[PDB]
Amino acid sequence: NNNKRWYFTREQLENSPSRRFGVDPDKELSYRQQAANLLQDMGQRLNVSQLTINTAIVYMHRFYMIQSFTQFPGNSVAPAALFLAAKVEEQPKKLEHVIKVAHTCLHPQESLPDTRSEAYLQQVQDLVILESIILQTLGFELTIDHPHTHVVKCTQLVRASKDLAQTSYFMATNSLHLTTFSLQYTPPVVACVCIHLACKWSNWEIPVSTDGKHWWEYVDATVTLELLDELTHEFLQILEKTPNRLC
Amino acid sequence: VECPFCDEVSKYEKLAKIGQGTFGEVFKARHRKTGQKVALKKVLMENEKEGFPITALREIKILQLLKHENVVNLIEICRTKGSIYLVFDFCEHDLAGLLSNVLVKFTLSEIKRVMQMLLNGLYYIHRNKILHRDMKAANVLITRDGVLKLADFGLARAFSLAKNSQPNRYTNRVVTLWYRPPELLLGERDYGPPIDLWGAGCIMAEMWTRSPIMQGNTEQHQLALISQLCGSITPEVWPNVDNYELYEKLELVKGQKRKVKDRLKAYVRDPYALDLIDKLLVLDPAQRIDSDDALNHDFFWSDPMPSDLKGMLSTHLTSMFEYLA
Amino acid sequence: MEPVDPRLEPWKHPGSQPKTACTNCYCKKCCFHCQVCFITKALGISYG
Ligand SMILES: Nc1ncnc2c1ncn2[C@@H]1O[C@H](COP(=O)(O)OP(=O)(O)NP(=O)(O)O)[C@@H](O)[C@H]1O
Ligand SMILES: [Mg+2]
Ligand SMILES: [Zn+2]
Ligand SMILES: [Zn+2]
Repeated sequence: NNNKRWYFTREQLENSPSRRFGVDPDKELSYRQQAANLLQDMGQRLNVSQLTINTAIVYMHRFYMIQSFTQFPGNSVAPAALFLAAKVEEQPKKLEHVIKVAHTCLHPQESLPDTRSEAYLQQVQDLVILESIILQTLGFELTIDHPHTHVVKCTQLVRASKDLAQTSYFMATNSLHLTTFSLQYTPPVVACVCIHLACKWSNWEIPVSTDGKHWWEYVDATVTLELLDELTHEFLQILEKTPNRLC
Repeated sequence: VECPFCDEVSKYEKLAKIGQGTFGEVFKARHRKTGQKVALKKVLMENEKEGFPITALREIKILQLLKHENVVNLIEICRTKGSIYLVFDFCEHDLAGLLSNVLVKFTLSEIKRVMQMLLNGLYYIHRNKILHRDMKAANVLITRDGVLKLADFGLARAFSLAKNSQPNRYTNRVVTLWYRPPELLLGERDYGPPIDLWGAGCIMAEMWTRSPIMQGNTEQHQLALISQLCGSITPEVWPNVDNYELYEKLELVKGQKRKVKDRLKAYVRDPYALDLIDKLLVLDPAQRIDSDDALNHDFFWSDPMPSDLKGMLSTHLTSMFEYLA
Repeated sequence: MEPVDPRLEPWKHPGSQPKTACTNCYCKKCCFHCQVCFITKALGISYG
C-alpha cells in the first residue's frame, strides 16, 4: 500500500477533499491544470528545468488528494511547491527570487512590496509555512519518476522519427498538466499512452517485434492494447473540454 | 490540518539525550507500543531563510533511497504539532566511542570484520551514486549485535557517473578536516568515491592507533601532515597535480618521502593490514584503491579470518569497578 | 515540449525558459512557442 499510496481509483478521485467542501468535479479538474500552468509559467521565468516543473506539478496533484482547494488556494500553494521542487531537483532558487516571480504572475499590475514592509516579510513566512505543510502532506516522499523517462527510452528503441519522438515527449508534458493520470497510472504506462497517441496522429503502426512482443511490451508488461485505446480516448476527451474547445 | 502521513512524535517516549549537542538535538527513545528502540534526530533550523534546509532535504531523499545492512536506517519522519524529527533504528555505540575507550579491546580478526562492513557499506552507497562526504569514526555506529552502520548523511549528495563529457562542480569545502583527502584541500571540485575511501583509510589506522593520525589545525597544516606522512605532493607520484590553482599559491614541503607503513609499523604489525592502509592513503585519487578491490585484498582473506564483534563488545563494561577491578 | 535526455542528472538539466520572448500573437506557430503559450493560447487556460 506504500507503493499504492499515491494511486487512486476513479471513485477516490471523485470523493476528493475538494469535493467534501462543495467543489465540483470539473471545477476541481480546472484548478489542477490552472495550478499546473502557473507552475509552468514561474518555472520558465526562473528558468528551472522541465524536470523541476514536472515534479512541482506531481507535488500539486498529490497535495490535493489530501487537502482541499477550499482551504489552500492553488495560487498560494503553487509557488511553495515550485520552491521546494527546485531544491529537490538540484536547481534551487532563492526564496526571494521566487516571491518575486510569483508576484509578477499573480499581480503584473501592482509592484513588489518593500523588502522591508510588514506585508513582504509576512508573506515570506506564508510561503515557508506552506512548504512545511506540503512536506508533511506528501509525507516527505520527494522522489518523483516521470513519464518522460520511459518515453524517450522507448522512442529511441523503435527508432521513431524526430517528429514522433518530440511529439510523444510533448504529450507526456501535457498528461501532467491536463489529466490526473499521474495519480492513476505508473509513469511507464502513461509514457505508453503518449506514444500510442502521437502514433495515431502520425498514422504509424509500430512493427511487431519478429515473432513476438508489441512495442509497449518493451516499456511495460501490464499494458494491453485495450488499455492504450481507452486511455487515449480518455485523454482526447479531456482535450476536448478545454476552454478553446467549447507576426 | 490533515496529516495522514506524518505522525506526531508522541508515539515515541523520550528516554535520554544522545551526546552533548544542543538542547533537543538527538534523543534516545522508544515506541510506546512495540518498545522499539529508535533515535530521534531533530531537523535543525536556527538558520531560517531558504525555508526547510536543502541539506535536510538531501539527507531525507538519500536515506529514503539507501537500504542496506550497513547503512543506518531511517524508519519514518515525524513532527510535533513546530519540529521535524528523523527517526532511525537505535544503535548502541559509535566507532569513535569505542576507540577512545582504551579499555575496550580489538582483536585482529575483529578489526578485519569492522573494515569489511564499513567498506561493504561504502560499496553500496557509491553503487547508488552517492558520496558520503563526512566519513570519520564518529559517523560509524555499531549495533549491540555487532553490525556496522554508516550514519550521518547530512552532507551526502548524489554524483554523476560521467566518464564521458563535462566537468562536475560539487561543493569543495566538505569532509571534516582531519579526514579530508588531498584533492579537496588543493581545491578539487569534480571529485568522487575516492574522497570516502581516503576517510576509510584514516579510520582504519585509528583502529590501531586509537586516535586521528592527522590532526591539522588549518587546511595548510593538514596538507602538511599528509605530506609528512604519505610523501610530498608531486607530479611524479600524482600526475598533473600541477594544474590545481592552489598547487603553487600554497606552502608545500617538497622533499618528504612516504613513511606510511613505517610510522604505523609500531601499532598495526600485520603485513596485510599495512598494505591496505597503504593503498587507501594514496595521494592521487585515480590511484587510491576502491571498495571493490579493498574488499578483495588479502587482508580479508588470510588468517585470521574476520570474526563477529561479540568479544570486543563484552570488553565494553557497565562502569568503573568492572573496568578497574 | 522539447525532448531532454533523462539520462542526465538533475543539476545537468537545461533551463525551461524559452529562447525567445513570449508574443501576444495567436496563430498556429505563436500558439506553439512554448508550453505556456500552448496551454494558454491554444487551449485557453489561465490561472489569473
Ligand atoms: N541511530 C542512532 N542510534 C544511536 N545514536 C545515534 C544514531 N544516529 C545518530 N546517533 C548519535 O548522534 C551522533 C550522530 O549524529 P549525526 O547523526 O552524525 O548528526 P550530526 O549532526 O551530523 N553529527 P553531530 O554533530 O555529532 O550530532 C553520533 O555520533 C551518535 O552518537
Ligand atoms: Mg556526525
Ligand atoms: Zn505569429
Ligand atoms: Zn511562449
